[PDB]
Amino acid sequence: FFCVQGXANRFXINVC
Repeated sequence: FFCVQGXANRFXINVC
């Protein structure tokens, strides 16, 4: 449930 930007992540895409 980790979303840096509207769910952009691109690195954690989960929790990072």
